[PDB]
Amino acid sequence: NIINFDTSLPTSHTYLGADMEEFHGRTLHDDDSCQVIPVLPQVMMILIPGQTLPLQLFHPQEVSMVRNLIQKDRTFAVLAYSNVQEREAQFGTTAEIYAYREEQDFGIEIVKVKAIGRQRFKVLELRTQDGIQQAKVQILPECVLPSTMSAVQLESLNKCQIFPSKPSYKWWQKYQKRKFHCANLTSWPRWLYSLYDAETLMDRIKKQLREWDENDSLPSNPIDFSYRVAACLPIDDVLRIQLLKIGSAIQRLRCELDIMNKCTSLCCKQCQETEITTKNEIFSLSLCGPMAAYVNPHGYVHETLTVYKACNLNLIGRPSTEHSWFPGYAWTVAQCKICASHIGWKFTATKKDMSPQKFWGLTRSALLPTIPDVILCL
Amino acid sequence: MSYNYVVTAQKPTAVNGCVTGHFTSAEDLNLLIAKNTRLEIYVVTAEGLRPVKEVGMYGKIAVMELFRPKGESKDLLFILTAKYNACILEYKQSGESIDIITRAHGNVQDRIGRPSETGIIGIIDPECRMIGLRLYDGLFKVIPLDRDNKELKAFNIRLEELHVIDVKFLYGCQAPTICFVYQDPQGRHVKTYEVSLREKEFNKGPWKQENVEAEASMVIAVPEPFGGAIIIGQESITYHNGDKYLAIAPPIIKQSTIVCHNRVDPNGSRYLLGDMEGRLFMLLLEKEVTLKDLRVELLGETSIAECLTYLDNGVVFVGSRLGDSQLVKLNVNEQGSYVVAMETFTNLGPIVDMCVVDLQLVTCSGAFKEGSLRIIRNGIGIHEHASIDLPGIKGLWPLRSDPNRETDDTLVLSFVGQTRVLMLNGEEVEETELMGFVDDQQTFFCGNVAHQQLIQITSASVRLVSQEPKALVSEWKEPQAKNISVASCNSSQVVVAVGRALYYLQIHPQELRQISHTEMEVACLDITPLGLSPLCAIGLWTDISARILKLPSFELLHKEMLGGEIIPRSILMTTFESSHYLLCALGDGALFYFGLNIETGLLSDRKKVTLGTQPTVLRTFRSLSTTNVFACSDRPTVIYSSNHKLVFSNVNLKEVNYMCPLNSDGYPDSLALANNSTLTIGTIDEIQKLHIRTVPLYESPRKICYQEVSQCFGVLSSRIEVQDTSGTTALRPSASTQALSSSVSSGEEVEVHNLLIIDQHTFEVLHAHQFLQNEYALSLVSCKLGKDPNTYFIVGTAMVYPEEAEPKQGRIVVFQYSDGKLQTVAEKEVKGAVYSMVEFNGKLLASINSTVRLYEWTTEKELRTECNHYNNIMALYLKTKGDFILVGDLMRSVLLLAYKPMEGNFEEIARDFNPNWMSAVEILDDDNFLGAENAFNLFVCQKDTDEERQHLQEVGLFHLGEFVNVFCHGSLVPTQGSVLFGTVNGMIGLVTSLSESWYNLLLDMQNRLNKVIKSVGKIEHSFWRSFHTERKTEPATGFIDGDLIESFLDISRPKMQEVVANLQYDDGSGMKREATADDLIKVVEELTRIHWSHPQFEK
Ligand SMILES: Nc1cccc2c1CN([C@H]1CCC(=O)NC1=O)C2=O
Ligand code: NA
Ligand SMILES: [Zn+2]
Repeated sequence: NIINFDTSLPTSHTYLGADMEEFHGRTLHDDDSCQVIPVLPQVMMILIPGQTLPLQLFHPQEVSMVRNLIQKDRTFAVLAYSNVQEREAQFGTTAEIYAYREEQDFGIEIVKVKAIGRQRFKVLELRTQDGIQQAKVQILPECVLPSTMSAVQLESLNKCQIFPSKPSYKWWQKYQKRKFHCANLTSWPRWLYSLYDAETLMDRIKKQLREWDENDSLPSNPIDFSYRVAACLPIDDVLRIQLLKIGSAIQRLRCELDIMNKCTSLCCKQCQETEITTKNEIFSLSLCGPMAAYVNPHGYVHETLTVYKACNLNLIGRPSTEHSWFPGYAWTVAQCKICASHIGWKFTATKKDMSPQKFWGLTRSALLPTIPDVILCL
Repeated sequence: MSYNYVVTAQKPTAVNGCVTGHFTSAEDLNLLIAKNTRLEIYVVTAEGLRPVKEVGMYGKIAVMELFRPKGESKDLLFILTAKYNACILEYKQSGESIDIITRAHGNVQDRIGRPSETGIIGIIDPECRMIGLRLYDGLFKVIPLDRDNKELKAFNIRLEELHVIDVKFLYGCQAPTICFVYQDPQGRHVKTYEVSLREKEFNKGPWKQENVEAEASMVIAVPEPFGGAIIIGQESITYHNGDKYLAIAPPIIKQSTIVCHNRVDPNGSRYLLGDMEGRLFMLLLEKEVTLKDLRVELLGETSIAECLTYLDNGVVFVGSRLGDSQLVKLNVNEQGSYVVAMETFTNLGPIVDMCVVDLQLVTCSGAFKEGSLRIIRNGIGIHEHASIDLPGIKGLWPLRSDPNRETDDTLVLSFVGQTRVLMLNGEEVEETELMGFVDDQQTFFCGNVAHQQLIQITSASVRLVSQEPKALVSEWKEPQAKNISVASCNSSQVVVAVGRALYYLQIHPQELRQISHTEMEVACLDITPLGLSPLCAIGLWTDISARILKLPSFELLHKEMLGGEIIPRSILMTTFESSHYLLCALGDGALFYFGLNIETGLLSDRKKVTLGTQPTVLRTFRSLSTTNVFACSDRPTVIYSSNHKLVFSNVNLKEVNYMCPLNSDGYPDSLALANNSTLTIGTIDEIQKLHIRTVPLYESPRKICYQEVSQCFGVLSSRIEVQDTSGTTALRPSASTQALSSSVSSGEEVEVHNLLIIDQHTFEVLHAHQFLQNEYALSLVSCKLGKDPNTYFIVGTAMVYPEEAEPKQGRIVVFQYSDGKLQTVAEKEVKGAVYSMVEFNGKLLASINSTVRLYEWTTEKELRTECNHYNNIMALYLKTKGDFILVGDLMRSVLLLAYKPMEGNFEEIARDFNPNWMSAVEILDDDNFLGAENAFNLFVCQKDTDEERQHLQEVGLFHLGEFVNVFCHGSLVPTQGSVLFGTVNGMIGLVTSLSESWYNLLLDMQNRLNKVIKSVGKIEHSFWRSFHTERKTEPATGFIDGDLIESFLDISRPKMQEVVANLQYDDGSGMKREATADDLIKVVEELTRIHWSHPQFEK
């Protein structure tokens, strides 16, 4: 139970400061079109479309690049690095700035922005200029499919394709029997078509999202739902780059459901075999879900997963509320007891009436989803 | 390969629409039927239907409505295609010339728009002011029917109701008014809107009704005097008008979901209603104004009706998608109202699986009570008129016992050491005696000869008989009383063989005079004059050669050694289209046909054919003014000639040992046929056509495999059973409940799965094996495995429970069919669904959930896992060639694996993800893979650096216009290979490969033909064939439309020259030169011979 904690607070990024100027214009690039988009040099995160990305920029070349970007289409490219050291990436996502604020107190220029993932892309080439890179990219289309039955549908049964509203196990049995009746004209049964049906897959995923978030407010479009779920899954970079490569919402949903069912243990990535937390401890302290991107005082982005309980961690430092991503909580660095890797932080309530009194915020880059004793399945 | 030719072997047979009206003339009542891409036009007559015109369209017909604008003498036809091509058509006839003219056309797709859940709806108002189209949610498209609107320009009117189920224009309104059922958060409701012609907007309608039945789905607009609308749901039928409201919920419709209707009379007093299961009802509007009540009567059972149309005389056309279409008669005082079937129209669809027998196509067709096997073969049928039980016939001869009649009246039959005579008087056959003929010797030949005489050649002698006084007048015997071994005769000559020796006799008045004698084993003889024949065909035992001797000298003009140990059985000299030939059948079923000169006597060109495994007997017969040859064997064949080239057509009959033409008063221009037990009198069909045998199963066939060693088919089937109160019970008897023997593995509907064993000759259900409760049989193979000589039926299953989305259990069951029963030899539990299986180099390859597994069959008769490949996709489709394996999922993810014998595992070679619905896949060759994908397309991908080697390249895209369920390699009759496909609409097609040079010529030829072929609705061929989805369109590539190429043969000579004018013909040397019309005619005629021909629709 969350008591005396506004779950709308984490997504507002109040730690970034006073009110920011908002931008409502929307730039979308044509499918398969080639575009040249700037890359922010220190950004290392793998962005999902629809996902918010908070940033704090201190270098004058980053500051001038974002100032110039605001004047134009306000879009930059976020590369999904295969090798972060060699700065090589084959795919990425565009990010559109929707909020901006410039600080010049004491003569120190800082730019704070909030951007949102928009379109997926393949990297055609990477060229470095002022220090800012420009990526030549090819926009990857979102593959929208009709129902599996739309081609095989008998015209006499078209009039039966709208069912009475859902009030139930029996409702879903009736839904399958009616929606996939024309499976009898094909090589496959109705239960096989259900495994590729967007509504059915989203309902199966919603059962597991209820276990994470007890308090629906979820997208109805499978595209938006599949992206909202993708940004919540605490998976390693290899799995996430595979998930970003998926162009269909049906394949994206199938893949997310398979990970949710299989990967129930979260281990230290450096260690590989040290268990930190389990799927059962995941909860949503933010209305966006159990995991979201937050920016630290130095501009580094951490996708932080909130869990009720974590094990095998050691606590270094003294609790601090400075720049806390969860207002009302103090953070303390948590290291893996075996390898000393920084896994995240323990958050402790500063007021006795708050619930939970404590939780852990674990960084996605430090975790390894594990199938207790990972083939991405489309 | 990279260049493919696709052609229709069988046009779509399923009916998606049917309408009546006055289209061909104001005085004719027409029946118009839509069969996907085809439109059939019939004239309704007292007898039934008269086919007058059939056309193809470059589109899938989605809307088909007849209407009559003011000023028009007869109805016009509106068609909308699935690609939004709209058109108004007019039937034009001048004498025997029939053209469908396009009055107006245009594409009505909107740039943006969400295609509606209940599909395309096209309706026309009673006054013909507009066409109303519901294509997308939130919009109602109006096409004004003004004379000048030849481009079908339209405007959209916003519909606040985004979920419309059905809509109609009402009758008896002052302005065009729509009535529709819609669903929203508050339930399901009915509403009306008037169309303001001036404003081009909706105005408030005259009435509405909120909260109608939760399952209200059909709107029917009732004509004047009453007007209003009838709304049909799951349990109720309601009537509505401005104030009036009637509701009925009769028990007779409790088990029905009514999905089609048709109005019987112009005033709307009666409607026909069809449910999803074949029940046909009459809905009656009772008057007392005024409309007082509604009443429903159950008429009986028809095929599951997609559409219905009342014709006249109590006759209804039932258009079916799942079974045969029909003509039924509503007979519905003494009895209740009921229907009787009058006529059945073949529907092969849906074709869910198929297999090829020999080197016939056998499909799993229909669904539910319409489920069947269809056995398809091309050939010449015989209409049988009579049958006589007379076993052991060794020969047949027609005879005219009356010299003053030109017609046969006698059939002479030989038996081992015996001869019998049958007289014919109309259709009355009566055994008699023939004075002059002996009954105690086997006859080798008999018939009418010169000088009004008859001849009978037996083993003992040659007997000449007079016609008026029936008596023996002259008899020839061997000088040492030896037996005749071979016999040949014509009107005036007799050439008999006595072992190695030969004797030539001539027929004179009351005399048989021996002219020549020569020792040679002798096997066969022939003296057909091409009326005295100067040559003599002969067959020998020692040299195994066919020689053409001279007459009466017996000098060898030619000697053609056939080779081998099989002795020749039959020889014949015959002429086809003024060209002379010499046919020679051997003892193994081989036919060596050679050209012959009547003056020189030599073999011009030598060719060999295979006409069966049994020895062949040749017999001349006349069709029209020409001459044909009947070849008797296990596969009877009719040899004929088209363009001075021999053509060998199959006869649609089992073993025929002997035949003779028979031209009698009762059987004119007929034939007599004999097998080991029966004499049949029949008439040969004028031309070749597809012969289809239907094997009703009354349940759904799903998969089929042919097991040649067992002479049977294995068929996976399912039947629906219902939860009975005295606890499931079947709804009707079906193949799985009516088998000769049966075995088992151990009000809601349940599916019961079965393996049927069906006899390949009688089609009897020899055995039915029932699978476990909740067990779904998915895949089936018939094969031998490992070193085991037995052939098995192998079935892959899944355990299906409503509460579990993903299959976690299933098995592979190995069955053997021996004696009359099916025995379970072995089973293997798997932890998932066995979606597919293939026999793979003596091992069993299976796809279980997302894995591909290889099993070895051991001497202990068990399946043992060798290796397992985990894929990141469901291994739904499985095809193999050599050590290569093609894996596919429902979303067009394609994977190529190779089995590595030295590693005992699989290696992934290539892959491609391009999300789209994929319905079937096939391997064309080592590098090319063919698939069927949304919407109604075909694609070809090819395997081409590690990244480059693992990349499948798109090389072919084509909008087929059909939904493919099955591909199979097979020959039924630049080009190379043969891949057949079966579809939902019952269409059957062929894909074959072309070289790049042939592809370039035919592609160029398509572009040129498209400028001369008149397109119904003026749809461009390129637009029709463009790869299509709701969101995208791409030009077709790597595919030639064989149907378009063949149409070149039906255009005028000047248009053929125009098409070939800039074609560069390549005659195999690279030295290209201008193509002629005659060059392309022979190329296209050769292309037509690769598949079954299409029947002519009209007389
Ligand atoms: N002070 C400091 C210095 C370097 C890195 C980091 C910090 C604080 N921080 C996190 C700590 C957790 C939180 O809620 N907000 C943050 O910003 C870092 O990641
Ligand atoms: Na979207
Ligand atoms: Zn560790």
